[PDB]
Amino acid sequence: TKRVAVIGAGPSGLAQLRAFQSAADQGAEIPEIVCFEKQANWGGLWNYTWRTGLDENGEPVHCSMYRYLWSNGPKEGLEFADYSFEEHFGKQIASYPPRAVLFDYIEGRVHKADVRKWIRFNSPVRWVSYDAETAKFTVTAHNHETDSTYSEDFDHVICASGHFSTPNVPFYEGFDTFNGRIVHAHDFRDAREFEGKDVLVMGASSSAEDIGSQCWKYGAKSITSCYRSAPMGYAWPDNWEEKPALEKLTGKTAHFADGSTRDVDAIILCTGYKHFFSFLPDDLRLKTANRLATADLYKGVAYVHNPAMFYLGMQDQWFTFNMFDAQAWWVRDAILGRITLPKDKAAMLADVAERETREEASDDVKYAIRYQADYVKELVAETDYPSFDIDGACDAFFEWKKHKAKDIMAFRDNSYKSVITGTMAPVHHTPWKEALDDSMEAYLQ
Amino acid sequence: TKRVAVIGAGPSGLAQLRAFQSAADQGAEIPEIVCFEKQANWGGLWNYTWRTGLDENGEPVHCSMYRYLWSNGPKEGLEFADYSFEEHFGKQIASYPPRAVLFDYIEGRVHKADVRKWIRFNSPVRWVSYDAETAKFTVTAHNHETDSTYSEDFDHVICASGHFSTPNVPFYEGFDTFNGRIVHAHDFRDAREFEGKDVLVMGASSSAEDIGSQCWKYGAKSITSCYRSAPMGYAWPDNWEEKPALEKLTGKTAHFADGSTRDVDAIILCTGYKHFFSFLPDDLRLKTANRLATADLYKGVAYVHNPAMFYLGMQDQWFTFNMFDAQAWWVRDAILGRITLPKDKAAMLADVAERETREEASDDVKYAIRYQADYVKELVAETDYPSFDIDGACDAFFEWKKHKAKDIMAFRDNSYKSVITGTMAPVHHTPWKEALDDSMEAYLQ
Ligand SMILES: Cc1cc2nc3c(=O)[nH]c(=O)nc-3n(C[C@H](O)[C@H](O)[C@H](O)COP(=O)(O)OP(=O)(O)OC[C@H]3O[C@@H](n4cnc5c(N)ncnc54)[C@H](O)[C@@H]3O)c2cc1C
Ligand SMILES: Cc1cc2nc3c(=O)[nH]c(=O)nc-3n(C[C@H](O)[C@H](O)[C@H](O)COP(=O)(O)OP(=O)(O)OC[C@H]3O[C@@H](n4cnc5c(N)ncnc54)[C@H](O)[C@@H]3O)c2cc1C
Ligand SMILES: NC(=O)c1ccc[n+]([C@@H]2O[C@H](COP(=O)([O-])OP(=O)(O)OC[C@H]3O[C@@H](n4cnc5c(N)ncnc54)[C@H](OP(=O)(O)O)[C@@H]3O)[C@@H](O)[C@H]2O)c1
Ligand SMILES: NC(=O)c1ccc[n+]([C@@H]2O[C@H](COP(=O)([O-])OP(=O)(O)OC[C@H]3O[C@@H](n4cnc5c(N)ncnc54)[C@H](OP(=O)(O)O)[C@@H]3O)[C@@H](O)[C@H]2O)c1
Repeated sequence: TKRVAVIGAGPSGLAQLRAFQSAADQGAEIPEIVCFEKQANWGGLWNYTWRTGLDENGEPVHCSMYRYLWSNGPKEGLEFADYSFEEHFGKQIASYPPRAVLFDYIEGRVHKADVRKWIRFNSPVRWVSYDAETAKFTVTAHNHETDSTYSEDFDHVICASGHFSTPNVPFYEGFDTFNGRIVHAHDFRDAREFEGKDVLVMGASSSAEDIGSQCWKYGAKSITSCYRSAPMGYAWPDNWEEKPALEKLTGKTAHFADGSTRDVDAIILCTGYKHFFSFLPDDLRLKTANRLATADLYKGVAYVHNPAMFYLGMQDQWFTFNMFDAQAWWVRDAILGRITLPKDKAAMLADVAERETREEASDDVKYAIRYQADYVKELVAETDYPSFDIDGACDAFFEWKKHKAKDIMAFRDNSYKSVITGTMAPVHHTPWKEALDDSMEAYLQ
Repeated sequence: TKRVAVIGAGPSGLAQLRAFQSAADQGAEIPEIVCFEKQANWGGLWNYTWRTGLDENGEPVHCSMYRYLWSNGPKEGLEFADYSFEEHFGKQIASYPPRAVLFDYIEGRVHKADVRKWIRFNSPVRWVSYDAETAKFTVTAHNHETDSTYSEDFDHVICASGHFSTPNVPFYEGFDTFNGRIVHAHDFRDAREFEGKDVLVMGASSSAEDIGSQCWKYGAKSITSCYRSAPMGYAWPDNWEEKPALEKLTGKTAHFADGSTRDVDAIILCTGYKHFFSFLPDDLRLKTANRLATADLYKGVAYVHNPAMFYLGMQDQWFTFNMFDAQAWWVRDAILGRITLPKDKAAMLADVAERETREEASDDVKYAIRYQADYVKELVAETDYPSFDIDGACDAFFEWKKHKAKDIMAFRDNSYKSVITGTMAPVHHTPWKEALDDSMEAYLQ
């Protein structure tokens, strides 16, 4: 029987397993599926750990999430089309669940799917090579439970290893002598650490917004965020100042591009991540910027230089969970033969070029959201993934953007229409800034 | 011609290059040598970086050294037999030089040797395999300068990748909810961070002693160190208490095995390291405890299951630099044919078993130092490495041990006789406790 290797059991890899199990139930023959996961459990970025740097096994820590993290977008825009929030929880919950609650939801679906038996945990992939003579990938993996490395052959490899875990960590003059903490978002864990401190947050994207907000919520004396392109531009609280580019540090004094200076106690580098695959040779290794049209991926999933290799979730993300589903169903269908890939590499490269050109046609945020919605629509049309109201999910993101513009610190105190019923989610029992307790127990009451 | 791969350009790898260059100068034909180094420069652990976790390229940070680090033992006991301190700096320096000074000394020797041209920097090794049919090792390496992975064939591989860089990081109840910093020694950089703080130092070996001392020197409010075996036992300062095993944390309250408690602000795990090779398959991968008799290494260097593979510096270390030299000369001679390895695997295994039994015969510290001295003596007798006064080196370590027992905080305010001239080194211009400045400049005046 044909064999498929899935690298990673985060939301993407899990979606891939769910896709195959769903086809098997229909009566389709499916390949053998082996999912390799470095961590001790599934969940990907959502599987929280206090650990930073290297894990208990000596492997790079994957987790980039922190304490107090809540859903940063409306949940209504990431609902699985085949497994609703209502089905999982029974009842209606608010629109921005804490990490532990979304983790439960992710896990609930694959528990029902009975796909855990396909996963090997504590088993980082070390290497993948392809031999055209045999038409097989050789996957080398290390099993930390037995301290033994082995290799096995597969007809396909689906890489779902993430791209928000290997940090971009710039050096600025003074970083090495600064008497204070300098920590990348990747290693950030507990906002309580900076209570009563002046925090400098470098960056102007998703992580800067949220980590700055966590530090603010948990009692930072002040937040100073700095940008090198467009400011975030929100109406910040009184103790939050947005400055232009950092130039250098002299002692604990930060110098900015407009000539202004500020003393800071700690620096959090919210400077993003790189696509990094420590386990791939040149001929298989995806090289791309983080954006909505990923380089060298036909239909955003099939590797143009070897289309028997696929990648999931390698785009930057407005949509998340149901985009990964759409991708996983598509990749599944390509492997099963329900979809046939072009034999013309020129055609695959042109597909990517079209996507890049279309992404770049406008820099408008609503255009970007709609662009990715269009991508999900495109993939869903080409498989049996249950169609869902993508326009409705789109409107949720539009409303979410409006809410953040109005009150950046209170945007999580809002509800959105379910794409299934059209009904507004309930108000949560506690305002975000006062909801210091993380637990799922406290959230669900 | 024959080819040798050296993995790592720390003191061990550097000693290996120097060994081969020395033989070439004698008129011996030598193999091609390729040294792969993950970092941007040589020096191994001594090559300091402010970075922790993953480096700028996304690879695990090798550095385990910190600011304010000074030589841990007498320099007279680690002097190269073929390159004295005098020949280098010219003058006579004190006996405990700061990191930056020793780095310069290390650098000095290999600069003179003209071996840098054999080294590829920013080039972590990804994998090594051996094929018996071809009798070749295939080394796969990633060049971060070009973002390109390649592979090449070698007749020998010499692994000098260190074993004090992948940390042992235990979990204790309360670690994940502790409102304070928890950092393994590997990630410890600036003692100033803990000024005015109550610090818990877990451990009772080299790292606990020195990191605890740095925290003390740089103004920690108090140090509580904890042991699970033998206490360190020194006469500690007034604000330093040694406790038995940590049981758990409840909030910031540490509970110990004797029923006592102590509130702490930060925890530094000085809990040691594992031997960890992310780039080796089972049939080549050394598995061993950290000790003086390393498992599965004939003569402490030749891998018993494939003796064309060698390992340097995998022992725990009383002796350092001149032991690595002795090892490197020995491995060189095996490769050149000046030494012939046994064709009897049982004999190689018996060699290791003898070393283990002899190490275990006594737990006395002086016995342990003499044991490794005997190892260096053994290796040096079997090559043309110049013979030096090993007994004198022993006496230096013995004096060092006694100074530490007398005053653990001031042992660095001592001098020792040169192993070449028998002249007591001059006293430094500032007592250790007062010598806050790191610079080599401040040290040398
Ligand atoms: C800080 C942060 C907050 C976020 N918040 C939200 C949010 O609120 N809502 C939302 O919808 N999205 C959020 N995201 C987006 C996130 O990317 C997706 O939710 C989702 O986690 C991506 O799923 P994935 O499976 O593609 O990747 P990941 O979740 O990164 O999972 C990849 C998996 O691959 C494994 N892996 C990696 N290397 C190897 C190897 N060599 N061998 C084996 N396994 C390996 C990892 O251990 C991991 O389990 C957030 C992202 C970040 C960084
Ligand atoms: C905290 C600390 C303090 C110490 N203080 C002293 C002291 O005062 N005096 C003393 O004599 N000794 C000291 N030591 C001992 C130290 O082990 C030796 O001085 C020496 O650094 C060991 O040299 P090495 O080359 O064997 O290993 P390392 O110094 O660890 O160097 C190994 C090299 O291999 C490289 N490498 C690792 N993996 C890869 C890969 N996959 N591909 C390519 N390259 C790789 C690393 O980047 C590194 O350059 C200390 C050790 C520690 C941990
Ligand atoms: N954290 C979340 O809430 C969350 C949730 C889900 C998904 N994600 C995804 O994660 C992706 C990454 O989010 P992110 O905020 O972590 O990273 P990011 O989007 O790449 O943003 C990095 C920020 O740091 C700045 N920066 C980068 N390098 C810098 C340097 N050397 N000096 C100064 N500033 C620098 C960037 O500015 P320039 O624009 O000038 O480069 C940008 O403002 C997002 O696109 C988002 O999809 C995030
Ligand atoms: N020059 C220096 O200052 C320096 C500094 C660091 C390292 N080194 C070199 O590298 C070696 C390592 O030194 P090291 O101190 O870093 O490591 P180490 O010698 O392995 O010591 C580890 C210490 O932590 C304790 N420990 C380990 N696991 C623990 C756990 N789960 N819970 C509680 N305690 C735990 C150990 O106790 P047990 O004994 O009970 O296991 C031991 O006391 C040394 O032999 C030396 O060669 C040198």
